[PDB]
Amino acid sequence: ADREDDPNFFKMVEGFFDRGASIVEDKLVEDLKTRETEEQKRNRVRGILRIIKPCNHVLSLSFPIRRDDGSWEVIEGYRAQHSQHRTPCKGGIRYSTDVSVDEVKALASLMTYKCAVVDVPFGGAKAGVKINPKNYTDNELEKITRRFTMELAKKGFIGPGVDVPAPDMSTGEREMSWIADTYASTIGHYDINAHACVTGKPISQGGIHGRISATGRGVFHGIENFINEASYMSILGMTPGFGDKTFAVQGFGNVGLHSMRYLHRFGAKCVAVGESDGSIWNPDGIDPKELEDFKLQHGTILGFPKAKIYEGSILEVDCDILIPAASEKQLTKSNAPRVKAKIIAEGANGPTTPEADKIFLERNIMVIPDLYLNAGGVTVSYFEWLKNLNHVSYGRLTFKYERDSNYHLLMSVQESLERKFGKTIPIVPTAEFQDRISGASEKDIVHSGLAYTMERSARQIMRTAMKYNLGLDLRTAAYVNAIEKVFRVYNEAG
Amino acid sequence: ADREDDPNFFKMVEGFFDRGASIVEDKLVEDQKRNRVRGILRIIKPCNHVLSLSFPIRRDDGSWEVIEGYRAQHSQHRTPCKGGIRYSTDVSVDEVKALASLMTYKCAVVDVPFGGAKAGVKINPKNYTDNELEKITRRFTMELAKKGFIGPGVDVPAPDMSTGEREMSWIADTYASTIGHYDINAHACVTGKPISQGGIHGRISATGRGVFHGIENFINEASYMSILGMTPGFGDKTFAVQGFGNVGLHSMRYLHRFGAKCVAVGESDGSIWNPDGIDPKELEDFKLQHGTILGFPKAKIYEGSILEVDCDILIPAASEKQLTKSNAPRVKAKIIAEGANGPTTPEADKIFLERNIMVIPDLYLNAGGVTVSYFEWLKNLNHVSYGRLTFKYERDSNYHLLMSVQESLERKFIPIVPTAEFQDRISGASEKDIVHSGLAYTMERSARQIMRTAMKYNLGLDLRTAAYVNAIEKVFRVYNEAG
Amino acid sequence: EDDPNFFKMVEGFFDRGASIVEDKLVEDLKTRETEEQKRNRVRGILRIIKPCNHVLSLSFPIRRDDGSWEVIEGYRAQHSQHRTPCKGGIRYSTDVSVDEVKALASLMTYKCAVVDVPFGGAKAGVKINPKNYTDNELEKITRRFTMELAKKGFIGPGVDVPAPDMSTGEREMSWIADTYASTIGHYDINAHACVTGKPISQGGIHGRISATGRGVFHGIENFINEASYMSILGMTPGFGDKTFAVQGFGNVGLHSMRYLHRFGAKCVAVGESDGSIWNPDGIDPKELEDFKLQHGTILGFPKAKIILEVDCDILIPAASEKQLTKSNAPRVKAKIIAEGANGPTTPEADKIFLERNIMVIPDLYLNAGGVTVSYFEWLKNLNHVSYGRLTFKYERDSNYHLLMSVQESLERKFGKHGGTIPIVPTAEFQDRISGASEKDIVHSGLAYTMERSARQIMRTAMKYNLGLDLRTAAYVNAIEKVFRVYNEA
Amino acid sequence: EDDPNFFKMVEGFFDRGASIVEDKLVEDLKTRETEEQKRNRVRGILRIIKPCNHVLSLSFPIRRDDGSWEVIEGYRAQHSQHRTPCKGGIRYSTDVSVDEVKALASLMTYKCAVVDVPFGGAKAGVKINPKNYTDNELEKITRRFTMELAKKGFIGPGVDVPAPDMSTGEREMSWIADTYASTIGHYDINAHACVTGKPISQGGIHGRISATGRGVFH
Ligand SMILES: Nc1ncnc2c1ncn2[C@@H]1O[C@H](COP(=O)(O)OP(=O)(O)O)[C@@H](O)[C@H]1O
Ligand SMILES: Nc1ncnc2c1ncn2[C@@H]1O[C@H](COP(=O)(O)OP(=O)(O)O)[C@@H](O)[C@H]1O
Ligand SMILES: Nc1ncnc2c1ncn2[C@@H]1O[C@H](COP(=O)(O)OP(=O)(O)O)[C@@H](O)[C@H]1O
Ligand SMILES: Nc1ncnc2c1ncn2[C@@H]1O[C@H](COP(=O)(O)OP(=O)(O)O)[C@@H](O)[C@H]1O
Repeated sequence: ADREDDPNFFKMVEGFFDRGASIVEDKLVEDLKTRETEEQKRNRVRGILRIIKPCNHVLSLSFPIRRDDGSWEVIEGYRAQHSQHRTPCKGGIRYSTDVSVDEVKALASLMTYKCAVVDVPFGGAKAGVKINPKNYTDNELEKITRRFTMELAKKGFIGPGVDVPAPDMSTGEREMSWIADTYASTIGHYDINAHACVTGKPISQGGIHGRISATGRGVFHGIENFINEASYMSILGMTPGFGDKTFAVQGFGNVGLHSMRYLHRFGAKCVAVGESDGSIWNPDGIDPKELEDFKLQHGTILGFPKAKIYEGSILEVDCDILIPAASEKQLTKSNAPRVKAKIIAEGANGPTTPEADKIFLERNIMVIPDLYLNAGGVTVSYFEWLKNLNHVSYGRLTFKYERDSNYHLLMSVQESLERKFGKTIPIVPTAEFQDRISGASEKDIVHSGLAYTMERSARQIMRTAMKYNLGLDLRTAAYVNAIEKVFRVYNEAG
Repeated sequence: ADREDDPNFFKMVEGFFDRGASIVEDKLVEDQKRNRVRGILRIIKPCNHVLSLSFPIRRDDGSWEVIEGYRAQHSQHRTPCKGGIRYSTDVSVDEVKALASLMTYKCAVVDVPFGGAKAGVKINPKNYTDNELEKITRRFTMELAKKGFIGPGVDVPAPDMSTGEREMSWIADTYASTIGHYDINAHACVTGKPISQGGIHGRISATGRGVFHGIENFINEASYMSILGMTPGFGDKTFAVQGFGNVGLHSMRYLHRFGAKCVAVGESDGSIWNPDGIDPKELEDFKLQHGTILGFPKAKIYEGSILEVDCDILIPAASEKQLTKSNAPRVKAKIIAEGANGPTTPEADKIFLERNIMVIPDLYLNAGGVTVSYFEWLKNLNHVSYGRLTFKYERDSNYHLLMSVQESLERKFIPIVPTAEFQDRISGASEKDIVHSGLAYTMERSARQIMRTAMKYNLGLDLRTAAYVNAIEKVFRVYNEAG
Repeated sequence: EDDPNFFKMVEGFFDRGASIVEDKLVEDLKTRETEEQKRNRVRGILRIIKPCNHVLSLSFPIRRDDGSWEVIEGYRAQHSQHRTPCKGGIRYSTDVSVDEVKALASLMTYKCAVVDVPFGGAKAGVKINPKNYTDNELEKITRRFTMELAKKGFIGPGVDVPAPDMSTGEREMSWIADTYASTIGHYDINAHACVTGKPISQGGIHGRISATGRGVFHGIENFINEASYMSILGMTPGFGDKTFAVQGFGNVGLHSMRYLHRFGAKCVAVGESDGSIWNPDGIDPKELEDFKLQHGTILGFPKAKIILEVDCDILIPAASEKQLTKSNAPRVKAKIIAEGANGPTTPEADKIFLERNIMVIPDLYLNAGGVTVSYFEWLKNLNHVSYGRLTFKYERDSNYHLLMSVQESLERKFGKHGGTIPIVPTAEFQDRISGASEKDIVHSGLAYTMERSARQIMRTAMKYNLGLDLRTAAYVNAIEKVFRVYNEA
Repeated sequence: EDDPNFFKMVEGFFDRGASIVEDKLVEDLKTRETEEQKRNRVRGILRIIKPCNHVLSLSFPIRRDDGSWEVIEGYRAQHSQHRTPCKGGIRYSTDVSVDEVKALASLMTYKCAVVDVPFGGAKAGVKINPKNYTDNELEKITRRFTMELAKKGFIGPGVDVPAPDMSTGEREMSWIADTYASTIGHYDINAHACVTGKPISQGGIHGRISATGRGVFH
């Protein structure tokens, strides 16, 4: 089981909504410009906040599967659609015996608010199939995936304009490919956008370039947008920028490895890396390429030659930035006063308890919340869906056009200078620009789309925080920002 | 709350399936082979789909309210699904799942080609105005339609004791105006509709007439009656009805019409008794002017149920647990006719089997409304009332037959005219007569099917197990022969 | 039907009927509302019913056979959707207008309601004179008009089902169905139900050509067999010893004469556009039809002398023209006026007939047999089978088994002494069994429809104390039915 | 735009323009036809372009906030379908007429063609004075009018895309999109493209408020 399977995490998400809804309520009635009495206005605001909170639809399924040995098995599955204020719905599919209707409902609500902070036009959704994937062959997993897709499609729980699922830590790109293939072959055969019914697909099936590193890149951009803001950094007693900064990552998965790599690339020194099985530490620095290569040949980071065996988690290691990148409860009321980092970057869902949040606010520690920082994969999910709607890879028709314009601009500078100083002044691209031009592909535009989203959303969260004088309570600002946006869609629709 | 809201009634339905499935299992393999039979029985048992909804409603005072609702579709072996909608704070997902499964087996015993379904909206209708009940009904219809939980060929809802024909009219009107606007059969998305909206004639008494026909089919079978020590027919028979709603009143009026004497009538507030007989028209008129049957001049008051009154036929016509292990040995009736769902516990069933008391089960006896539901759905598909083009044709053929007999006899040797009863049948011929014949035929065919199933498995007076086995055999064959 | 005064008539008939039902509708309401709110609901619903809900005006191009282009103007009004699909004819005439198409659509709503045909009213008009176009150009106009209606929800088996008119026929209806089924309704299993009046080879129904005439007979028969209404007119029930006169010897007039004569009524006079004939001893319909088929006219008929004021019991205006006005209404000698066509009696003549105790059976009911059979054609196309196809042989065997049972029972009762008692069908029954086809079931459906609607109109007239004002009773009956659909929805 | 003389003006502008292009259009025809048949094609096509192809007149009920019912009269003309969808505003005014809606639809066809906007012209009018109605009643009118247009092919992302007017605004456009996406266009991924002039929170575009003024400058 994960932190996302924990019933206490579901109560947390509900509490974050309740806190945010009570803060926006008073300001929403003032901004209502409708020709109603003040009593009608408050009823409308409270009424809409009451509609937003619960999941609109939950589908429970029972479907048969014939095992490879010939015996039959009844599979139990569910999918919750929290909100339709934005269609289609969006959300992953978990294959786990630890799934429940309450999990699927809470994670669907979390997805609604996460999409709203990063301006992704989808309501939240979440599915769960109550099976342990380790107990099934690839053929049986395909049968389960294809039949589950069929039952969701017949009831409006999968479709390019209805609900677009995605993979999870328990599911992958091959299962997403089977979902799209089943939908396009049967229910969505007459739909030109049938392959946009699901994201996380392989590149050969309509997948998007830049999906594997989307979350890690989003964690970097999120830290970057706050670490370059001198107003927030002066409050933490630090200088802006990644230079002369130290960081520690708890969880060396795909998000842990990618964050570690991009922070290192910008001058930040990794002093410690934590894993499910022990931790490593080096105050002089840990190279991400050397550590990734070690883990790929030994299965673990334990025994890394250029680091010491640190006992337990690295949450209390002396660093500037702490990055919880694993889906588990890590920061609690007992270890929050022992945290030595000034910035806590949540690169996973729910690593900090509400009691730890309170301690961090008292200690002037900035927590960049999961609702914002863990939205990179969600942002590139949106771009994959758009790519399938577009029916073309990003930049396909404009890369060569841009390249010729760049050369024409450099030639114009060269000719103008030769004319001004008389007669050669060669104006050529740098080694880095030439490499960008030669290797120009879809991933560069997806990375750009993600960087712009994390930057625009960081400023939105900073503005929402300064409006309600929340200071370093970025989590409440992100929830208030999400609830304000969802409220306005319902209010202006009638 | 009702007996249909009780969690113990859900366990009962599950137990009836488990009992029936273990009995058919051995005979199904005869007709790797045991894996297919057990596998299909494992697929049949749980509900395939359950939809949970949360939808807003603006009250008449201006305030908003979030309404919680659900709809379960137990089976799609037959499409569309079919099942009522309950408006009650006592509804639950487990209720809606168990009642959907009950509807799959009930439809199968009466050869109604629908999978089972059931909906529930967690509200107390007494706390809402008619305008608010319309808002709830129309929004619930919209949310079901968008997810495949209402449609002429997908899922056809119906009313309940908590809902009526006005709500069904709103469902059909909302569906035909929005989601099903392009569907020629949009008005077939729901049954229990008023006549002005595509409803069928003969829907009001459908359940009551089904109870009468169900009883009549066993009461006129001398093989079953000799085992109970009785003569066939309703003549010289006595009966008692527990629950004087619409089913109890109709069943009382129909048995009386055929010679059976009503010795006792039970109600939620006390009961009345007269060994010489109670007239149904006199009792109905008394209740319509006083609100209760208490104080009826031609009967004596009794504080308690009539379940232990000396009679031949006992008719539990109210949806509540009445026959339990404590009062089952005190029952003096030889036939127990279940006019409501779940009035007898499994422990009482066992006592009745030991005492040679025949229990006509609810799965069969309470399927008259479900049968005429099928006919209303067919009427909306047909887009014409039953008999509209053939009544006059039949009348002319009958007159031509009588004229042929008259002419042949006058040639050989004489007015040949219809009887007063036949003339009245011809003159008053309307849709209700075809619906009544269709219901009587269904009840008669299903009774013989249940009798043959009971004789095939040597079940004797265990008609409930026979009805469940009959239903499971039919549902199994659809899955098995489809692949 | 092109006359603006006829549109004002239909509007006036609605206004008269709506004011009569208004008081009884509030009293019959069982809703949880105040009395002032219940009155607002009744007037509000009557205000919704009166005007046409939708009117579509079209402009579409046509390439003439000479190569030149022409812009054709057309319209279709759907008066009501309380019952879907809509139903109504298509007129090809330069005299069509939006007001015509709106008034005739409203008339069709009330006509469908009195005979329990579940369709809202509709009417289309294409502003062209069909005599100025070739068959190829008429096909082009028909197919393009069908396309423009289909794209806007003005034709479809479950949306709007058009029909022919006096200006249009079965070939045009066939082109409508063929255009719809080949393009917009290609994926519809019921595409051929998008229009009625089709030829038999295209899904048409048997019994369509004589539908109006059979309905005119059945409408008369249902009031003539009612002793209560006949005692008020000083007559005995039944067609025996009854005399009748028919004004207009077309398909309706001839058929009405043919069926009335078959039941004992004696035709004393027949009127035509060119003169009239008269014989108090009787005129044979078969002899008169054969004479007209070989001479083009009824003038010079040997068994008659060379008819609204003729002494008879039943007067049947069967031609679409103003015949009964305030000037000749006091000279009418008939006790029953059977309107076999639209608008033969003015409102002033209706008043005179009510004062003189003359029963006028209204066109809204009596001239609705064609509409009744149109519903059956639409049903036939939905059924995808002809009526009786699977049951004629079954019924025949049951009839023989019944006669055999009577024969065996009598031979058993009277013994061998006496002999065989053959029980065989009459010559008429044998002919019915041998020639059993769809038209016999369509004729049954029509007779039952007229019978049931006659009793409904009688009950409405008794409910509102209208007496012999059957026109107001038919309009009130139609408005009550349309109101109840809106109110209970 | 309510003035009958303005409608005659638009008709006169078309007649003037059509007579000028007529002579040059026959020369540019490269089809294998006779010169007389070439002129028949040009004049024939100009005769098709001039009138509105479709005009829908509606009568729909509305329950006022006081409980009383009111029958609302409305219309929508689609001048041309040479480019689909059609495009055009909705006016809420007691001064609207079928002739207004037809002339302004034709004006929109030619306006879209000069700015290479691929839409045919369209125009709607609802015969009501918005000042006499509450916001709740204006929402009821807007949602019911949307329903009646959608059922007859007079609103849809690929059929006819309405817009606001000086008498209507972004809240009404939001109600149109919400009604269409909830009922008739529920299965359409592009349901929110059924109308323009929407608020930003409902799919509106940035730069819409200053669009006419900027175009006047440009
Ligand atoms: N998931 C969402 N829920 C609610 N509102 C949203 C959501 N995503 C975006 N919005 C808001 O809807 C509006 C759409 O604006 P637009 O300019 O089209 O998109 P964006 O600026 O997000 O790229 C913005 O105000 C945006 O903040
Ligand atoms: N709800 C049901 N589930 C399973 N089988 C059914 C159901 N209803 C009917 N059947 C069976 O399906 C078959 C249909 O037979 P058919 O003669 O067409 O209909 P019926 O005899 O019931 O009028 C029969 O064997 C019938 O018993
Ligand atoms: N065109 C119509 N408009 C309104 N009500 C109608 C119309 N046609 C029929 N009705 C009524 O609707 C109801 C339908 O009853 P039903 O028994 O299904 O049909 P019918 O008896 O006409 O064959 C009847 O009360 C009938 O009078
Ligand atoms: N509303 C319209 N009606 C007719 N032709 C149009 C209309 N809008 C654009 N066109 C023409 O159609 C062609 C489309 O050309 P294209 O290059 O695809 O578009 P554009 O140049 O307008 O961006 C052009 O010749 C353009 O002038």
